[PDB]
Amino acid sequence: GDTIFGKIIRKEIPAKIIFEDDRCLAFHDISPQAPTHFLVIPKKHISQISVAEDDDESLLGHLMIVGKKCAADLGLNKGYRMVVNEGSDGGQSVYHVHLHVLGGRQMHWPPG
Amino acid sequence: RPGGDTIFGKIIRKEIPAKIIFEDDRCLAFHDISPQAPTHFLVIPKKHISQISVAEDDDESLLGHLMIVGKKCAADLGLNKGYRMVVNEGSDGGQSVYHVHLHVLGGRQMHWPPG
Ligand SMILES: O=c1[nH]c(=O)n([C@@H]2O[C@H](COP(=O)(O)O)[C@@H](O)[C@H]2O)cc1I
Repeated sequence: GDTIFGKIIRKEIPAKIIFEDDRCLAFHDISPQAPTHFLVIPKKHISQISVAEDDDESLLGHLMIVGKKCAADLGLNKGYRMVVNEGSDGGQSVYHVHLHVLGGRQMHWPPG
Repeated sequence: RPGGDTIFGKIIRKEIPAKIIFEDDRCLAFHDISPQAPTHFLVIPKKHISQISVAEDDDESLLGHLMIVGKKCAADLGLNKGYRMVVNEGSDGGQSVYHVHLHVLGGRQMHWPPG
């Protein structure tokens, strides 16, 4: 879409890509908050989870299954945290839906 | 007792009381007993899955449904400034109940990093 994540999807700027298929992309976060911190994003430009449609359900779930598989591939056998931010209170940094996966350290509570 | 004997399995079968927000055939949303934000609820599948690391490929629609229900409930609860969704996986995630669930937190500014 019209965000930096759109540019990454279109391969116009670099990112360290972990996995790709026909409908999503996983890549390491440029500002990592844990020893392992990556994103899984849909190629479809959904700007934020609050405007996702019902028929996007399987796609959103796909982001989580891809996140699961990438986490295992990156050796996160002790677990991890998945995060989706919505809007200003959620601290959403880019208006393209993205699933964070963080691990490689103890995650704490509250989650921000 | 379909769904198992974790506290969440029991909540699904109405054996333990909870403050329910939304219910359909696939999931249940209820308020967290130890809220970490002014609004803090959980969305859980009625199907018992212990954690994300063992979810099946065909669980995709269900997992997405948790997020769609999470976002709909957030709107119904007036979280118009946004919110954060969280899944805690395993020990490093700090998981305490091994029945998959999505947290939805809002009503205050959430901070970075997310724990
Ligand atoms: O009866 C319960 N009701 C609850 O709402 N919870 C919450 O479920 C969460 C369990 O921790 P976890 O890290 O998400 O697995 C935590 O936020 C608890 O306060 C835990 C139990 I046990």
